[PDB]
Amino acid sequence: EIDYKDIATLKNYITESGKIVPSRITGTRAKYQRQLARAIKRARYLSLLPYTDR
Amino acid sequence: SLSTEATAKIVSEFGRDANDTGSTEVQVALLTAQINHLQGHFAEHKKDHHSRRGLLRMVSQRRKLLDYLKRKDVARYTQLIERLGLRR
Amino acid sequence: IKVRENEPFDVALRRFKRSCEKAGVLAEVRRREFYEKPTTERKRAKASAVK
Amino acid sequence: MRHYEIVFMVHPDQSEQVPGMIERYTAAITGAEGKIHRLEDWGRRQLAYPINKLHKAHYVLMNVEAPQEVIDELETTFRFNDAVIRSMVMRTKHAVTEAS
Amino acid sequence: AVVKCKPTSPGRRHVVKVVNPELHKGKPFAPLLEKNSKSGGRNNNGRITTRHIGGGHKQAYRIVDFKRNKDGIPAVVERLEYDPNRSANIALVLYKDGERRYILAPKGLKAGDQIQSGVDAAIKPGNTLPMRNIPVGSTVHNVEMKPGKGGQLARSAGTYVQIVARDGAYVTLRLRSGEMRKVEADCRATLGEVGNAEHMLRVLGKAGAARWRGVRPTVRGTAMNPVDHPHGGGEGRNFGKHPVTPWGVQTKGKKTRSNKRTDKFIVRRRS
RNA sequence: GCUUGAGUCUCGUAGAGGGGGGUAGAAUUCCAGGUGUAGCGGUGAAAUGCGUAGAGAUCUGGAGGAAUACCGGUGGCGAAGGCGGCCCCCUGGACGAAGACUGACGCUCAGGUGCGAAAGCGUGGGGAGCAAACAGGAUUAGAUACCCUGGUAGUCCACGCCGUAAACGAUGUCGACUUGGAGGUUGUGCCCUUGAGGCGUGGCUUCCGGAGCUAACGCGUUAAGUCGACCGCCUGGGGAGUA
RNA sequence: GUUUAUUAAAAACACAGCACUGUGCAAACACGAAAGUGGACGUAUACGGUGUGACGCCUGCCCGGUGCCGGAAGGUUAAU
Ligand SMILES: [Mg+2]
Ligand SMILES: [Mg+2]
Ligand SMILES: [Mg+2]
Ligand SMILES: [Mg+2]
Ligand SMILES: [Mg+2]
Ligand SMILES: [Mg+2]
Ligand SMILES: [Mg+2]
Ligand SMILES: [Mg+2]
Ligand SMILES: [Mg+2]
Ligand SMILES: [Mg+2]
Ligand SMILES: [Mg+2]
Ligand SMILES: [Mg+2]
Ligand SMILES: [Mg+2]
Ligand SMILES: [Mg+2]
Ligand SMILES: [Mg+2]
Ligand SMILES: [Mg+2]
Ligand SMILES: [Mg+2]
Ligand SMILES: [Mg+2]
Ligand SMILES: [Mg+2]
Ligand SMILES: [Mg+2]
Ligand SMILES: [Mg+2]
Ligand SMILES: [Mg+2]
Repeated sequence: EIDYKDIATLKNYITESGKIVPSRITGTRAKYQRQLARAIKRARYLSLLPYTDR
Repeated sequence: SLSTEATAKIVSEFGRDANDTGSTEVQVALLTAQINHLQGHFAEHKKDHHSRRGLLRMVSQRRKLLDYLKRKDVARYTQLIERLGLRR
Repeated sequence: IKVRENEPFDVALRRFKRSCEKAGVLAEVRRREFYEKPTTERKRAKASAVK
Repeated sequence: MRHYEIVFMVHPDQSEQVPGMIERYTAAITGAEGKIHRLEDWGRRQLAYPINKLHKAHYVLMNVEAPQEVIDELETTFRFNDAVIRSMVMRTKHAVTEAS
Repeated sequence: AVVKCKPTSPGRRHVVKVVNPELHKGKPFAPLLEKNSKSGGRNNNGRITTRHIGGGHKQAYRIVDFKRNKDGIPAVVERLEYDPNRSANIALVLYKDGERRYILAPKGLKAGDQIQSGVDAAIKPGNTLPMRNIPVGSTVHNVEMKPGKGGQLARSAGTYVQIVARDGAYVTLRLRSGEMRKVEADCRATLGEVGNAEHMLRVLGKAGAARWRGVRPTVRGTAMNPVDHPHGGGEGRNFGKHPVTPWGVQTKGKKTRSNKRTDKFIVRRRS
């Protein structure tokens, strides 16, 4: 569901600078936000998403 | 915690019949098994006070029940403390 | 961070940098000594926001 | 039983040596009681950031089910192999397929 | 294990002993012993050189293997025993072909574990292989200055050397002194750090403890007469001069490295 | 004797709960090299300080220490202190569904035992930034201060000691009863189930407020309201938490 | 514990401990015109020199002088 390989959708919760979008803006739930951020960090470590566009 | 298989084994060993989980004897057996299992975990590390707190919780309960039993059936009590090897 | 403006840019007017946070992160980070401060910077204005 | 999900990367140059790694690791996993539910490789693909100025590392994903001992020796195999770069081990995941 | 002696009598109050219950009580392996022939600090002319040496215990000698040239023949450690010729303990190793030798003892050697030497070998501590096939950033026991010569560096208790760079035909090493040195990549070195790291924690205590280790008293120069030391002289504890060695060379400074042949490999000096 | 207090068993859930090990990105500092040249830096304004023995700025390579930028919240966990990168091993507690089992096994607790921020002490390591003491430059009538330039202990690690904080919700623990409204977080049941929906039932948590209480401020189902069990503490200010 | 054999046994020397400093191994250093030897069949948890002298609490300010360490600027400067 929230696996770290699902790049083709996990782009929407990342800004142009690699920033994570808060739930206040996204509209997502709290538990889902937590697991989504954790999966984003995991994919970022495994080199699927960039830490920064720099 | 303890494994389901070990818990069922101890329950069937110490309780009278099936589903006899509330008996003081099975309570004592489960607490003793957990304490013995955690002995090695606390031999290693020995810096985990948060878990040692739960260990002390277990120890206090066993003692409280062992007393209830000794106040009911000294017989049962003695046999139990002999089986599990305690109450020095 | 980067500007990719269309071929007509006039005198190179910065329209996308201005819409972006510009100095959002810059101003957020240029401050110092974030140890004893945050415990007391907390909402309570949100509370005053009421009819 | 506690299943594991192994993901690892390889040097882009050693593209032809990945199948040997996969077929050798699958033997070690399945030796005692292992059983792979999801084996796949993405192969070459551009990286997000340059790991020591490298690109197009091979991504290999596996869903194994084996005890801590075999998986520990398998994990240190990565730490000591120079052809691999990164590694990750994740929980059960309930054996989902594809998800690419 | 470090143990503090109780203050029964003057001489035991400040004695700190190191206890190693996993050493061998019996006698050493006789076929690997030799004569030691204490010298007392005298050279072939009979003149005292390197003062403050004399006396001690009989101190037989053990033949320790430093070359470590046994390729493809695994060995198992039988036991650890005390060696009086060095600060580190030694391990007796038996090979599968029926030969016994002495080696230095890494930290986690214990007993009854396989040891592989030379050529390809596991990266586990204890094995020996050339640095051409050792990962960068790993601790090793005793490094050979030249290939096939024998480990010389970091051979003392609890000492180790870590590799910093391998690019080229040489390898950069950070020695315990805190200096960078280049060594040929073909030189061998065993993995880990030699054990007995509790060595400093001893305190000896009484003067006899140092006496029966072969160390004689040291007399301060200021306590002498001007005829036998640049210091000394004057009535009432006067010094009034720059410290020097008994032969007139300045101490507390005045670097004395005068080798122009080995400066090639000294990447950075001690700090 | 009994099962409603207390407890055990089965299936699940959330969480920076705790201990050990590993690894990743950004940035500061430092070292080597390349281009380059008169300033850099700092203040209210300056100076000290660094630089023509080539600084600052900029690019390449390398070393090492420390903390994990948003996510992040009228969020969560923990008895308290307190706990935020990611991954693995060991491990404690809490909550929900019914079902079964024991049968008062309970509450509180002087003495006693354990845990306990920061600073501090002992031994051995490590030491990039920050920074008591200390040095210099400023301001001032004076400035051993606020400001500026450096900078040691310390801050970090392992094992021991210290046992103190506005250690605060300035509110001891346990149990029962007493109108509501608006939120957050985490479970669960029924249904035209069309939906990011209707109707219920638990745990924790934020705000506003009724009766009541209170010297007042205010508290108000998480009481400072009505009661019960036990413990701790107070008797004008200073002297003094001192001899 | 040691000391002025034969007028001085001590508060003098040594001492365990502490600190600074040199030393990467053909180590520093010492004896030796040299070969060579000790250091050491040791390898920075090692060795040499210097000061202080168990242990407890501590060890403040000054780099102007002398010494030592570092410094592709500049001035002066031998042999050739
Ligand atoms: Mg001495
Ligand atoms: Mg005299
Ligand atoms: Mg003289
Ligand atoms: Mg005098
Ligand atoms: Mg004088
Ligand atoms: Mg339980
Ligand atoms: Mg008390
Ligand atoms: Mg502290
Ligand atoms: Mg300390
Ligand atoms: Mg320290
Ligand atoms: Mg300052
Ligand atoms: Mg108090
Ligand atoms: Mg607090
Ligand atoms: Mg508070
Ligand atoms: Mg109070
Ligand atoms: Mg109110
Ligand atoms: Mg007092
Ligand atoms: Mg005497
Ligand atoms: Mg005499
Ligand atoms: Mg010689
Ligand atoms: Mg003296
Ligand atoms: Mg004195």
